[PDB]
Amino acid sequence: RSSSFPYTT
Amino acid sequence: RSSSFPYTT
Amino acid sequence: GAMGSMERASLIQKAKLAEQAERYEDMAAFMKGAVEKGEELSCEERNLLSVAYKNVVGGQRAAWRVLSSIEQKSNEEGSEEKGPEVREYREKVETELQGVCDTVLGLLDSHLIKEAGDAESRVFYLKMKGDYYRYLAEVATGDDKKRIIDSARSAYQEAMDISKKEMPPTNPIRLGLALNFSVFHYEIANSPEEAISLAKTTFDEAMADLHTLSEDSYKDSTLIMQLLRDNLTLWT
Amino acid sequence: GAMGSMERASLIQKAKLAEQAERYEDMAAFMKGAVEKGEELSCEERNLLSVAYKNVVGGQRAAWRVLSSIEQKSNEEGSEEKGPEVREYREKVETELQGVCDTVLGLLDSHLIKEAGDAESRVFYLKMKGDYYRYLAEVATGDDKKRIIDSARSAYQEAMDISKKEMPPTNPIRLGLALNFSVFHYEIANSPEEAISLAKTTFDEAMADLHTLSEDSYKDSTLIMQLLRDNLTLWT
Ligand SMILES: [Ca+2]
Ligand SMILES: [Ca+2]
Ligand SMILES: [Ca+2]
Ligand SMILES: [Ca+2]
Ligand SMILES: [Ca+2]
Ligand SMILES: [Ca+2]
Ligand SMILES: [Ca+2]
Ligand SMILES: [Ca+2]
Ligand SMILES: [Ca+2]
Ligand SMILES: [Ca+2]
Ligand SMILES: [Cl-]
Ligand SMILES: [Cl-]
Repeated sequence: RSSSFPYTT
Repeated sequence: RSSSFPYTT
Repeated sequence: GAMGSMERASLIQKAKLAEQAERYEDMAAFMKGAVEKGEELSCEERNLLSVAYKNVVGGQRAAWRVLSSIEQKSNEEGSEEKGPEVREYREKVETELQGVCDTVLGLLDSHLIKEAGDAESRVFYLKMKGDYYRYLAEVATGDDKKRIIDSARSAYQEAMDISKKEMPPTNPIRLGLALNFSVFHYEIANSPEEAISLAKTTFDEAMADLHTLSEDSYKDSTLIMQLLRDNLTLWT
Repeated sequence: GAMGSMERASLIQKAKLAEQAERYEDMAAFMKGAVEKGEELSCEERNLLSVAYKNVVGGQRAAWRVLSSIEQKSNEEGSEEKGPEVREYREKVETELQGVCDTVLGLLDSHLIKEAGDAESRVFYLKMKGDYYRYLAEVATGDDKKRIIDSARSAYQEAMDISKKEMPPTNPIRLGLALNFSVFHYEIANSPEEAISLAKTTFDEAMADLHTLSEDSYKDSTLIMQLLRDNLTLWT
């Protein structure tokens, strides 16, 4: 569950 | 915003 | 159509996978394929059909309402003219929505309803017919608006008549039918008093029959009864 | 294609409407049409393109992960054989995902990247190239997996090189690029130490430049910096 950008709701 | 059945998330 | 070469059981299996993946357009296409095999649907299969199309049309209805609101604001006084684009795109979404409703109504007419002899199946399909005519009525503005409304009313009424004769007041299909028919009265037919009366009577007759139910059936029925209560609170 | 008869400005207007309606497939189709008019994209238009396709591919990636998990469980010991359906449907979603990635990469190659001369536009498009190769790498298993990975790496690296030369450390495009390249290292390239090092260095160099920014720019940069921190917390 890594965070990337952009992201969705 | 009346409630009906079935419904979505 | 495109699902003609796939086994019925494989279509049902893939509909369940599509649901888990939240791929509701796929789910609906698989269930349409299953219906077109020509065999009657089991209770579980009927629920898969309903869930699939409810999610598809739900996305379209929500989008339509957003665009309709923008369009209506554009036709106010002092609103700057921004060309045909809002109307065009609202019309695009509307046409797609009408296409989905027509697809569902087509499945019901060819030949789900005529083959449905048990109360549970017949009421389920007539409720669906009412619902999808109701969604058509939400976007209707032309000559045929009155006929669309009457088609929804007629389907709901036939379903109500069977359900009252053949099902207990706590049956979830009966409850969901009455809920949705009450919403029809309030939102489509300009009959808020009828909507409230139906919701009240339905709730009260269900309350009086809860004592007959198992714990699991009690949970199923009270969930829908809460929706009746939620509407009554909003409407009164 | 289908958008060839619609004005560029009308396509952009409808992309914004589609976003408001949460109709991301439509939004992406409108933006593809706008790109195919052949003019360069403004900053706002580049963001519309990115948002549209990120939402489309996001739905596909989430679905693919659900189905892949079910498939992997099916190939465990003691798991009952249930036929080809899970694999088939995973493959269907995978092919659709690959199609979207190929569409985006096609737009970038014909001819967004070659026409992009300003650092902000060039880095934006090279980041996008890295991202969509990364999404292809997530589902790749065959001979070409190593080449797909290297294509993502190469695009990210070119973007990094330009961004370091031409943009401040707090630039949101630079920050989002570094964030996503660090995710590439961790999730695709089996290089968790490189991922952590990049995230740390990026965060620290941004922290030191925040003092130069307005309140609004500060908000934009710190939002992405928090994502770097969130990953560092997960990874260490
Ligand atoms: Ca993520
Ligand atoms: Ca509702
Ligand atoms: Ca067969
Ligand atoms: Ca129309
Ligand atoms: Ca009975
Ligand atoms: Ca009254
Ligand atoms: Ca023109
Ligand atoms: Ca494949
Ligand atoms: Ca600069
Ligand atoms: Ca170490
Ligand atoms: Cl349109
Ligand atoms: Cl399939």
